[PDB]
Amino acid sequence: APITAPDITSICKDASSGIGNQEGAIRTRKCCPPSLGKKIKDFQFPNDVRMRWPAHKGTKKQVDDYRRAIAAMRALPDDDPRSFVSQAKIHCAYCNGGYTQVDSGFPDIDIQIHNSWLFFPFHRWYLYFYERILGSLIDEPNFALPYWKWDEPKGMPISNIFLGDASNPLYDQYRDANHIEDRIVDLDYDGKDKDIPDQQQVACNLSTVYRDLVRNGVDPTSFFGGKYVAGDPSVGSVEAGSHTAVHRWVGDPTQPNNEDMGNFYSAGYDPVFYIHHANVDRMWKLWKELRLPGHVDITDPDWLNASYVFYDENKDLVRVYNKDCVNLDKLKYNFIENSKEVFPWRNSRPPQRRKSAQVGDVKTVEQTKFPVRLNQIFKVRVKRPAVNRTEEEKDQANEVLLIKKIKYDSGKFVKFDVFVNDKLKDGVFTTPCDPEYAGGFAQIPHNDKVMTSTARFGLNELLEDTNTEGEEYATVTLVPRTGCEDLTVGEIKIELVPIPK
Ligand SMILES: [Cu+2]
Ligand SMILES: [Cu+2]
Repeated sequence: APITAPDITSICKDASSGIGNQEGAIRTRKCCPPSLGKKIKDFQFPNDVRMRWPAHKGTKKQVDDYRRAIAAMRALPDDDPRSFVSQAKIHCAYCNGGYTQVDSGFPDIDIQIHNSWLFFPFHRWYLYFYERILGSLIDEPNFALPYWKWDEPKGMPISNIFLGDASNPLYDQYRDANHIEDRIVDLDYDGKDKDIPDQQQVACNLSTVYRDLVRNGVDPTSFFGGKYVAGDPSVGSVEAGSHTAVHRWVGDPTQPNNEDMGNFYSAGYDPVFYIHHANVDRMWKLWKELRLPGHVDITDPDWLNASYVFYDENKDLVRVYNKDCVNLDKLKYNFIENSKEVFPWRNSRPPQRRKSAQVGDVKTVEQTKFPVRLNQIFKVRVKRPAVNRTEEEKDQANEVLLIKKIKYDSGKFVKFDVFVNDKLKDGVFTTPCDPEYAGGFAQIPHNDKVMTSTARFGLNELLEDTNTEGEEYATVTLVPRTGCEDLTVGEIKIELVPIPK
């Protein structure tokens, strides 16, 4: 029973999900696509590779092509599926409950590609057509999108090509003014700017990438997201991590729903949105090229046969499947990489905690009455499935912390941090990217006419970094950051997950 997008031209409705303040909304909620009376045809692969370039190291030609392309797209009539507005509505229609699972036999259930394993493949198809449309608008058959390389220090700030004023096609007034001044991106943003040096921000941005691709991105479930079929799946490490941070970091916090980037329904109206996801799409490639155990593609038929519908460069309706976007070579595009051998985030594992900087009585899961609400710092000891595991055992299965049944009002942005075994003496110098930090759970608004979620955290490296591989219990600390005044956690447990081959 795979998720199947219906006739987006026939069955569609106004966006009513993920919008806290529907009144005084800067962008439209009528995200339905144009009706050209088109028949949905099956997808077919292209022929001869599009090289996507770093937005911060683009040449005059590369930048001019992109600017001229967006300008051409902005020039098209709104009724055109290939227009700037129509393309932005695509994200709104799929992320803010524009369609339903009517094709699966459930017209009362909305389709939501986010917070599931449909996250990566959908946005890949989204960019694929969005990329080919722009290329056709400027008569560039080998046109390629840039990508925001925020995993590299010099590429972390927003590229100046997007800055300027309305004369620039890549400009968007609806961005955070405090963040467009050549300032470094915060890949662990929680709604409030941190008072740290630029050196520290870059160092911890690299750590965030390492945390999302290695520490937490241990298996297909933890990386892509939870299983989602027709009829509260886990959110991926990338999706609920660096990805969400950038959206809230760029979005203008003065606007009602943090438009444009700060919300799904309006994100498409900012040109940087597609360039951000261009690098999120690249995380998928890097995640595999690491060639670490567990870093494999999805093989579940329920995922492979899942499909969406898009307008292509020829205004034709095309149905694409997830099974046909695992190989970039077949889609005929890739990313221009640096000559340097390794990636600066490749070894950005948090430093080992000194025992001399560490020092007790905390309730366990049995002694605690669930569900608990995260209106303050919450601590609890969780029984581990094993202790003193050998290098062979830790290389065969991941010890994963599971925070399940996360209930909360998804009318606004929510985030809380997760610390494990934080027994630091009270005179120690702390940093954002400390070893105790397991990561966080962040969610862009996606409410429906209180949402429930689940998080996953790897402990293989963390327990070693905190000198607690021999301890029977692990002290888990949940720290609310924003929108947790009503958040509720239903279950907490640690389990050994075998690494798939
Ligand atoms: Cu999206
Ligand atoms: Cu996004």
